[PDB]
Amino acid sequence: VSTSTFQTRRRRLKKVEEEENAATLQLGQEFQLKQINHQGEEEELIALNLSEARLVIKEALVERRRAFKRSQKKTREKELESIDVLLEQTTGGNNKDLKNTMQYLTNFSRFRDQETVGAVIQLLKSTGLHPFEVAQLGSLACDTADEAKTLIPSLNNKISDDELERILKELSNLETLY
Amino acid sequence: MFFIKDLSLNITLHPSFFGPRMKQYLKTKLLEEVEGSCTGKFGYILCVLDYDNIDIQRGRILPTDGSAEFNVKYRAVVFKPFKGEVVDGTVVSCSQHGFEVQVGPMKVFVTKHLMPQDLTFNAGSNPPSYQSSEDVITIKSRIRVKIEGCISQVSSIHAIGSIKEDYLGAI
Amino acid sequence: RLVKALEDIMVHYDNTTRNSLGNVIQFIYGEDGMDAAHIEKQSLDTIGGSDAAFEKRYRVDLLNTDHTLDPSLLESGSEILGDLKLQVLLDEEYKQLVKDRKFLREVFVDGEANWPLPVNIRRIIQNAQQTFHIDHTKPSDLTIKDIVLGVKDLQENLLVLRGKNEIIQNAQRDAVTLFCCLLRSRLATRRVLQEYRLTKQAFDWVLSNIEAQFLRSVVHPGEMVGVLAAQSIGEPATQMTLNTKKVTSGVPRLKEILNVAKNMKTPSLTV
Amino acid sequence: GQQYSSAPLRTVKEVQFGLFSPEEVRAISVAKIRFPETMDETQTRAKIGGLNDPRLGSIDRNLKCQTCQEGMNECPGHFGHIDLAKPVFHVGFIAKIKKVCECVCMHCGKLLLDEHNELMRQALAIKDSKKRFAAIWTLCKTKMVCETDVPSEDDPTQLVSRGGCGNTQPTIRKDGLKLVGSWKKDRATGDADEPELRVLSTEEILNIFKHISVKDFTSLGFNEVFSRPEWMILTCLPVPPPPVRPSISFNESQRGEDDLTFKLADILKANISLETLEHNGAPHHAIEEAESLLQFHVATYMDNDIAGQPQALQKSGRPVKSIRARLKGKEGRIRGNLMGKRVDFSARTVISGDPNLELDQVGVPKSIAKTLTYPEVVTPYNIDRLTQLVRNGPNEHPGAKYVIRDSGDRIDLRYSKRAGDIQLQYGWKVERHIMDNDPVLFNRQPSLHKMSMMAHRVKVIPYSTFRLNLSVTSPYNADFDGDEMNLHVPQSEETRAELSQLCAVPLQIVSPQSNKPCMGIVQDTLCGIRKLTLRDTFIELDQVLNMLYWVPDWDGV
Amino acid sequence: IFVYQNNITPSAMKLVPSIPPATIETFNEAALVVNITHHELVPKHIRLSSDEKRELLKRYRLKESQLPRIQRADPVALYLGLKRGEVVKIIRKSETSGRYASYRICM
Amino acid sequence: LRFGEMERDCMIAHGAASFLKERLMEASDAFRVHICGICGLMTVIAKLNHNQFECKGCDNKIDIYQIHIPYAAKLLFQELMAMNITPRLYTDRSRDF
Amino acid sequence: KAIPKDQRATTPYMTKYERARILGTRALQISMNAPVFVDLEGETDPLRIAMKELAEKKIPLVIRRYLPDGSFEDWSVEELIVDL
Amino acid sequence: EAGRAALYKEVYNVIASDGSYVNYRHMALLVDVMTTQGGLTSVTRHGFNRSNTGALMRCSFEETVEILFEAGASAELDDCRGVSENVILGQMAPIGTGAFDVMIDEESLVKY
DNA sequence: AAGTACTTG
RNA sequence: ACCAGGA
DNA sequence: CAAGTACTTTTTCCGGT
Ligand SMILES: Nc1ncnc2c1ncn2[C@@H]1O[C@H](COP(=O)(O)CP(=O)(O)OP(=O)(O)O)[C@@H](O)[C@H]1O
Ligand SMILES: [Mg+2]
Ligand SMILES: [Zn+2]
Ligand SMILES: [Zn+2]
Ligand SMILES: [Zn+2]
Repeated sequence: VSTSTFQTRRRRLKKVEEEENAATLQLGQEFQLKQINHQGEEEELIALNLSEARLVIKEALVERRRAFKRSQKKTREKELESIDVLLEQTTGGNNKDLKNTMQYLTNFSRFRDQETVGAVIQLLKSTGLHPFEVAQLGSLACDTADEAKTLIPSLNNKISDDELERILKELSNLETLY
Repeated sequence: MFFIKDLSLNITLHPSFFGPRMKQYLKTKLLEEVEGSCTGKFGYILCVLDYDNIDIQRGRILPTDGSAEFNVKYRAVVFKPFKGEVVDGTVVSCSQHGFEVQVGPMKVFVTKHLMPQDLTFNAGSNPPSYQSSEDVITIKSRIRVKIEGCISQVSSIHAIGSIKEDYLGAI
Repeated sequence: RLVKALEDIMVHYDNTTRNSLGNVIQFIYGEDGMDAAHIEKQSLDTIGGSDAAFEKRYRVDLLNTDHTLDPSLLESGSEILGDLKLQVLLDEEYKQLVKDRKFLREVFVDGEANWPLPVNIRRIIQNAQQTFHIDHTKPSDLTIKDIVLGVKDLQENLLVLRGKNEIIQNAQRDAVTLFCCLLRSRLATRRVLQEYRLTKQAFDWVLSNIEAQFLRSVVHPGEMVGVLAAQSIGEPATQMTLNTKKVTSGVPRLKEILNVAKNMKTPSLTV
Repeated sequence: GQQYSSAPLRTVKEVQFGLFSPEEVRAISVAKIRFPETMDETQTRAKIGGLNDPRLGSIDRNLKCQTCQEGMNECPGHFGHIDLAKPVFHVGFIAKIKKVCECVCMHCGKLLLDEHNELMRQALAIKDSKKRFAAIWTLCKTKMVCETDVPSEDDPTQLVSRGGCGNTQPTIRKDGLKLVGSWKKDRATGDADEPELRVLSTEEILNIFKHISVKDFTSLGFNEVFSRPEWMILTCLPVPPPPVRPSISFNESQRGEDDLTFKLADILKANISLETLEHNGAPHHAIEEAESLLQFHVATYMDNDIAGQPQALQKSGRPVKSIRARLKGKEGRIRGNLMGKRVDFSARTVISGDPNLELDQVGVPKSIAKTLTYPEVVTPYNIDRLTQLVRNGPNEHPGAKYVIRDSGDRIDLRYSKRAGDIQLQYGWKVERHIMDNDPVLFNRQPSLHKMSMMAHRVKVIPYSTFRLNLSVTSPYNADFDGDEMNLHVPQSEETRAELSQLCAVPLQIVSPQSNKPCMGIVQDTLCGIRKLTLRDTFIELDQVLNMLYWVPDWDGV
Repeated sequence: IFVYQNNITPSAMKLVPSIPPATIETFNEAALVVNITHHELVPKHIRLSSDEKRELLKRYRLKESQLPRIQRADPVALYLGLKRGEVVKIIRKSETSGRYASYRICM
Repeated sequence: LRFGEMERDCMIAHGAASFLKERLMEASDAFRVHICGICGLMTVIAKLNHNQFECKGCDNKIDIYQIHIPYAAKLLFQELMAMNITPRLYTDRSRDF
Repeated sequence: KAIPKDQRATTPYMTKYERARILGTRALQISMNAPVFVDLEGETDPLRIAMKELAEKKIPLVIRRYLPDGSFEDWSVEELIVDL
Repeated sequence: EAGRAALYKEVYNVIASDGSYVNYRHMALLVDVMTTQGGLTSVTRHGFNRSNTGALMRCSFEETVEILFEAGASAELDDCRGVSENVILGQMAPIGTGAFDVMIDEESLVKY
């Protein structure tokens, strides 16, 4: 038995077209902007930037330890060793996929703290750009608006080069050290 | 990318588990079945969110057998890569054919022919490398690859990527 | 054919009788919402006899020196004489008993009194009598209000349909109409006090029993009354064969009926 | 049993009927189905890559399936296909195929009447697909010309052009499997006298049908997804897998091919002739000869009991068994294999009444209890009871036949070397003998009653008969003149409850058929009751004490 | 209502639906001699308002299909001038309940 | 022993839904087919060993269920298909009412 | 659309079928080594354990009563009147 | 309405001719079934089996193949609400014991 | 065969 | 399969 | 508008050539 969604589409006999996924911001039928949360409400898609992502998983796994020890009642490389330890408690271990992902996130995260990631999220979530672009813009380190408009082609006409460059300059500022 | 997608999963508990550690065994069974898993549809279902508020709902008792079926509703952090997706990754392996790069849970492989011409395969090194007019890509190196296309397969998703285009390559 | 025709018919959780289309066959099962098992050929007394004899039975007039309940029937008897407020209740009682008589006489034109109905009231009274060791000499601890009002209340509790709205609440009244006609005839003030000679406790128990016995007597949603009817019509037709005016009679006439045979064998009028 | 599948298990919520589009047949198909030869790779016993397993199902029980790996009891057969050399009418649809032709223009595929006609727009209004098509056909049959211009929704002076095509429509009549029309004609105003008489080709009808508008056929009975009218004309024929047409395979080097397997080979043989005939120097009549031959076999495979006489009987004189006739009622799939079934845990013997049994019980012979079994799950409450039943074995009365491990495997207590060494674990099933007080469905046919099948309490007794209380005779309509009765044993706690709680004899006492009790005191008891309850009848102390002791609920008073 | 003695020509019968929203009814005098509604077997049929109907359907959670049907051509449907889709509440005497309320939708 | 129509009819009169199911299934027929979620037929080339599922002709290697039906129903369906009728079995419902 | 507990309109009593199905289900679970919510006062039969559990109204089951239009009323065994 | 009353009168007159008695409700149901559709729907293949119930259901009486053939041609969709369809599908029918569903409420389970 | 429903003259 | 039987 | 065809079914369960 596998995983179901919230996207209902009654596909009677009519199999295909399934039109290829791209950076024509044509993601899956599942990865549509107008996605629908279970409480009935239609909520916009959630794409995370590596770090906005890391902070979620960390938090979720930390809260899990809390609940696991509630039922059991009755510095980068130092951040990496500690994560492998939090995982050792809350995860299945057989889930090498998460450990692999956790190391990746820990290494490649651009913004260390929730305070920082907050400000990052504010800045980009005002551009009117599509969830994907916003996430890619948050996790890809670009200097020229061209670097960005080349790596994120979906942007190509959506924003002023100067305005995009203003954002890029303010991302470089928020960028935490190592 | 790296999305948060609301999802559900049907679990058929056996009558022996109809004790008060009900929600517990179900939430745990859900975590076993879903976390670390990978489908094509939603990609890598990496980590289940908000354990404390995982919705069990009522479970219908299946008729000629005793077992009950609950549609566990839940939210999770997923990873589906796409064609055109530009990803920052670390090199893993490196053959005369190209270099496979670890990007999160998945491996994106770069063909010798998807790389700029100047980059040549150097066999004579520990470990084997790719040498440019000024650049060097080997095992531990960090890269930026554009995903050219994906192959949804079993309990993974693998993909072919390029470092030919502008702003792509080593970092 | 009778089975294959009815099979899919059953009683859903709204007492409705529906086929696989949810199409309404009967609004309430068998027009009363009762299970055929919990029904007995009870007699509706009120129906017949002289208008004169009906007066002698159900009429209580505390305003007449002769037609009042004798103080040998109840303790109240003495202080009850000429109570204008109370005689209003007995006037409603008798006026409703007369309404009933006329109604029944429309429903059963020939005056057939014996009709199969739920709750054996006769038996409940009999049981109260041997249960409470009812002494047919000593006057009762019942008030007129104890009786008249008690029956009025008991009726409000004889629930067939439950919905909180006019349509259902009217359908409820309609479904219970004839049972109450019986209940009122059997539980009239004079009758309780003079005939049955019940104490307050005895009468209180007779009421709860009618109620409980009534509630059990209703059909259970899920009952496959399609196959039931099919077999209940069908089985007798099979023993009308298998065992040992001249109109087409028996098996071939039933054939004629179901088939909706246009060219029928013995067509006739009754002018 | 059958193996574990990771597929999510569901129930059928909806059955969506339709017609096989030729492209679907060719898609779903696991083989084509080129040879009329069954198998024997040139005598060499094994299946030919032509008919029955050119990837299909599986003949040899010791050979796993070619497409799915599974084999025999697991493998539902997989379909094949035969690309028919020329299209053919599907027997069942010749009816509709004609009425559809009668409704549409035999040249442009436009409906003979439309929204411009008042009686038509009225019939187009009908919501039911069957009644709508009915009302359409009766109106459109009589329109013998496809109208170019019809009088507009106002004046007859100024007429508006609807669809084109002037063409006269044929007076279609069926000549058994053939459709033949008679176009009115115009010649010097009158003529007919003597009109154009010609047979409508399957292919010509197919093409006209193909051109019928989505709006048009959806206005007719049809649906654009599951049943287009073009799908009533067979182009690609689906080949049912072995499970449907099993080779009743006697001995080793000896056949036993199913009726359908021959009937298909005929279709194959008939096709290869028609095919090679038109690829070769087509003698154009020898062509319409070999065509009609294939149209017949493809008709007589599905239905053989066709009106126009030819009964396509097997060379033995025995008619070929059509698929239609397999499904046709009382004995045959729907009525015989699905509406009723032959069942396991069923037992039947000669019945005889016992005054010493309780009403709700049923005397069951020891043999029948040692035969019939109940699967009881090893629980702590019964762990020790079950280990003794298992110890007793298949031959002692309170014994068991099998032990079923969680390890899916059945242990035969009758042969297993470990039949004593057996040590039950919780969660194992024990296939034990029927024991006293087990609920069982007991019945006597005909079965015109809710009452003719009642739940009884087992009572294992000696002697080969079913024993039953005399008062319980009436509901079943049994007597002891040589009547037999059936017993059915429930297999789970869920169904035991069903019996005990809903259909137990005491529950059935008062019948809803007639609002009266359907069981009473009969014969010896009834005749003897009158005799004893007399004013003349008096009992002396000696008898009187036994008379008392005999009532098991007696107060001792 | 147009009461005719013997017949109305298929000629004049074409004018019947010509003047809507107003409706016309053709009645053979010979049928009207006796009132059918007065007979032993004919119960009180009652025309429902769009509001009454909306209510009947809401209260029993029905689609118009699920409701028992009165024929448009029906003697009682004619006597009342039932229109397609109109519901009739039929009040009949019951040997079971005393009085049973049924409903029929027009056809 | 034949559990005939008449015998089914009493079980329905009783309302012994499970007991009827048992008779027709576990006590007699009962088979397990793999059906497709797109075209509701027994088309699935299920190699339940390798966990490979597939319904080529739908390219569906995912949306597949498994149902328990009397083996005679599996037959009926194949016989109806052989006769060109598609008896598509779906596990979801669209209609309502 | 699932009728809310305050608008429920079905029988407050437990239909003969409901009784039998709950008893059967519980007995099927008890037999499948499910946790028994009552004191087995020396009981070995799962139907008798089910009856016992039902008499003490300590059965964790909920009857979903489907209406003809599809909507349903959820009733707990604990709340249903057992006149049977 | 009169036709229904007459129909019962007439059906009842046959059952009571043998002498035997049948509770009203049964006959009332047969009579009401033949009635509802508008006129007199016969208890024959031209009557009830021609109504708009299930395809698999209707096919199970009289015109078996002919039914499944037209079901195919007009792309009929079986509700699967009929007893018949479930028996054919080997599923628990929505009859008595099948007229509802059973669920474990966790909250009440942890309560005990 | 018997009855009907459905075309065909 | 037809024939012969049983309640 | 009438006679004439093409249609369909006819209880349940349980040894031998
Ligand atoms: N052909 C048949 N079809 C169906 N049921 C039959 C049958 N023959 C007999 N029966 C069953 O058995 C009964 C007839 O028994 P028979 O052997 O003919 C002797 P009888 O003259 O009826 O005497 P008895 O019923 O007083 O004992 C029926 O009431 C019926 O249920
Ligand atoms: Mg006999
Ligand atoms: Zn296979
Ligand atoms: Zn044309
Ligand atoms: Zn498919």
